[PDB]
Amino acid sequence: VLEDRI
Amino acid sequence: ISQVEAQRKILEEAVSTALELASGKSDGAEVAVSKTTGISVSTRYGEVENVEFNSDGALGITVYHQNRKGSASSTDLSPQAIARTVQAALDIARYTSPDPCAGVADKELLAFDAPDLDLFHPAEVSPDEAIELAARAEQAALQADKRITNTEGGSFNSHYGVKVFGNSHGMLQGYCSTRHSLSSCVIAEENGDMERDYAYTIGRAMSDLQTPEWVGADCARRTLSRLSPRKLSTMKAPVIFANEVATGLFGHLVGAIAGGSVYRKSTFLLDSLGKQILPDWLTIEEHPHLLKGLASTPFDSEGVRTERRDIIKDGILTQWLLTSYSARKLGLKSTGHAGGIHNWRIAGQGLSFEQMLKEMGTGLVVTELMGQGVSAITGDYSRGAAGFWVENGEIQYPVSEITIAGNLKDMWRNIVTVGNDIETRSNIQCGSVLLPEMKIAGQ
Amino acid sequence: LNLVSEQLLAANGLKHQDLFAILGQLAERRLDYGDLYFQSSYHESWVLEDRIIKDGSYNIDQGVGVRAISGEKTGFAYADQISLLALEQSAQAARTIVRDSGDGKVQTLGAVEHSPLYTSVDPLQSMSREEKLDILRRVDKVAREADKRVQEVTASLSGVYELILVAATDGTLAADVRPLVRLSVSVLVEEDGKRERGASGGGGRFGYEFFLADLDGEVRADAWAKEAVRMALVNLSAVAAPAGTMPVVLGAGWPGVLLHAAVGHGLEGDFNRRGTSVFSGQVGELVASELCTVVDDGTMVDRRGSVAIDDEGTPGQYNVLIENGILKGYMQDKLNARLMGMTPTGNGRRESYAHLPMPRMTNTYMLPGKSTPQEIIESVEYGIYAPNFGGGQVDITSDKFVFSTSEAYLIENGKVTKPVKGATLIGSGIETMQQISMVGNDLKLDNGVGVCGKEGQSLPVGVGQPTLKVDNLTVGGTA
Ligand code: NA
Ligand code: NA
Ligand SMILES: [Zn+2]
Repeated sequence: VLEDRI
Repeated sequence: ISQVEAQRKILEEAVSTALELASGKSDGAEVAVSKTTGISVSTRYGEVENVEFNSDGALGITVYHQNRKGSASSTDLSPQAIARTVQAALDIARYTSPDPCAGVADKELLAFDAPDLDLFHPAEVSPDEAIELAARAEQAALQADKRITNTEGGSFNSHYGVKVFGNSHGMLQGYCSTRHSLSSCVIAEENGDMERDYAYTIGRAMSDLQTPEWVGADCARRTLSRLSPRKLSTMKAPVIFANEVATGLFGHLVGAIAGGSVYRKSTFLLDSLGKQILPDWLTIEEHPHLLKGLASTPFDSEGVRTERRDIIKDGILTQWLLTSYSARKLGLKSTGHAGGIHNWRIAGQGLSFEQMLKEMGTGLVVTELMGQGVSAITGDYSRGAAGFWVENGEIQYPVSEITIAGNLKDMWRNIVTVGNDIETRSNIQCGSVLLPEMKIAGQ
Repeated sequence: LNLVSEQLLAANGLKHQDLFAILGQLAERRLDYGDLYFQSSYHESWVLEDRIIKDGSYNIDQGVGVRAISGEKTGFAYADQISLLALEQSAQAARTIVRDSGDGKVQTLGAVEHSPLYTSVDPLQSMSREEKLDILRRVDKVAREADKRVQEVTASLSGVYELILVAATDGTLAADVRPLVRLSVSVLVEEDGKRERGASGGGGRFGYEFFLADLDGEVRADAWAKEAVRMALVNLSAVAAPAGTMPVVLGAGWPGVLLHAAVGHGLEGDFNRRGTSVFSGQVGELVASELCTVVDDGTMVDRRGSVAIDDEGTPGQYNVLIENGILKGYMQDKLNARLMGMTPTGNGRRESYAHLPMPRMTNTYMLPGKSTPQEIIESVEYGIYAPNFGGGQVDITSDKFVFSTSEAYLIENGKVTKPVKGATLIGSGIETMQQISMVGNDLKLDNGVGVCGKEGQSLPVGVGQPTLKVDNLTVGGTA
């Protein structure tokens, strides 16, 4: 998984 | 077993030292420690790639004085480090504000004599033995079909853990556990299009795992099934959540009925306690004391006893999921949910997956979802999807680069059926789920 | 280097010559490379909620991580303490990756200078406790005063002070002192029994004084408190988003996370070395519209995503990845650079001493173009304007990405009209980059909020872009 967030 | 028993003694002593240091300067205190040890290996084209030796430790404390709270943690468990950690938490609590819902869990709810749930099944697996299991799984996948042109490897993990919890009511309890897993992931190609998929096995004992050859066969089957997908046109259609993503569909319930969300009025189910939110034939059973269970626990993260409960009974929401703090905000008592849920079970209504395709006739099966896209406060739902288009009750082709959208309230209330094809490797266990309609965005 | 060496080595009974001995133990085997990575860190947090200072924490960690590398292969072990015995035990486990004997010929350890990108002053000690808590109190007051429909406010302050030192068989000897602070604000609004939420915040590599400095004529913390309320009220008013394929105008700043996903991960050297990225083998080809130049820039003073050195001791660089649509190259760590016959780029990053480094982003952004933001909006007959985003996800093999809006509007007849509810956008990475037909003259980066997850390792990053137009993108609304 490649997840990006604030 | 000797290494773990030595660790357990050290951990029990660290908890007792921390509580005694806090006791003269606070009204209450809670202490948690853990140690996890093991190996993680990977292969590429059947040859060793990475060998990683894992050894992690941790102590955390929370103290309370005049209803003011403070917390600190350290990975160093020396007596001097423990002393500094306790002092740091006490110093913080001089400056935080009084909050009467904060505090040690109620004495009457604590697991002073906690049950043995049989979570610890150690294995002595050498690095070379681990590598051979990963290599066998990866090789079985790579040899299945000539369209498999690349790899993301085999992987094997084996770990053991020890956890101890204590508080100022006199609770001091600990337990050991193990987890072993084996997986592979490969890449297939057709006419310039690459697709990737994976398979795995997981359990508390090595003798509970599927064979490496089963894992590679399942990996290859899944990967080849993804080739040459279509992007659907924008439409409304029925949707089956395959078992592997149906578990997550019920998973969104956890945040929506969490006490923390309820007292803050930040959930779309705020006014749904005692109401029918699911079909009248659907019950969600929680079983925290299953022997060897993947998410079994003898007490929660506040030391509170865990109980057999029907969270949903015949479609009706029977309770919130509460911790000590959220229970106090609501005028209630903790339900033993600090740190999450503890094995959910949803029975099938009699149909196989194949029978579910025939009942639906024409529609979408989703097998993989991407993104966040779920609003805690409104229930609005919009997620990226991959799966298969179904017509005449048969799979026609894979699909991808589409979204599915709706609202969780409507989606849960109007479930048509749940299958007997139960996913058994997860916390929440259920079969595939048929919904009557969602908005599919695409071309 | 001298300051960090005294804290991590001398204070734990270690000297330069101990480093020689442990590197020698690794070099008994047939290796391309080995390294020792030392770290200490201190983290604090304070939280305001229900108008009171509810919570605070203080967290400490320290340790050593040891790698042995031969070609594709890495052996790795680590310990939550810094001592000679911890180094010996870790080196002796890691080196078992290969049984064959090596020649023992390591390169002499020798440090060189790098440009300073951020202060070495400890942010946890540089402001008083009551001054820190006054920042949160002010945020609470300003948010509640902004609109009578504000019912709840959660405001948090977080700070980290981190020391690192790395020593390697190729002669590298380097150190960094890393501050990082963050202010976060969340508000709940209510009207006639309907509720919604909004958020703001940011920070960077400096002390807490940044939050009381000027932003366009007001105190920064006040501006951000007002922005969370504005966001919450837009959401409260928002209607169902449309479903299907249409033009999408993306705002400047954090909406750059879509570039980070659609191309950034696709240009990390591990995926391209293995051949699993859609960009593998495409250097010199057109992978994006000719209006697009994309950079990864580790050199930006004071920024959350910057790296004075990366975790292998390579100084941060300005790397042009795509120039006028043409692919120029990949982001590297030392392992993947060697295997590809390329050089380190300043992109070798690890979450901590207890994790392996790999190729990772720093601050990733698109350079400005010639269009005004007004001209971009005026060009759309029907579509969506998305000035703010939440998070999302990418699959680099199949080349699919998915991101969710946090503030969005219809565009009708070249004008921004109705606010619309959160929708997830989906597309192909390369196809999307080729569909970028207008690039704005208004580049900005995010406020200091980015978190990137890869192989279970979370890192601070930055993203940016000007306003830009994607001619066709799939919008996951219900209407
Ligand atoms: Na006491
Ligand atoms: Na420079
Ligand atoms: Zn990322």
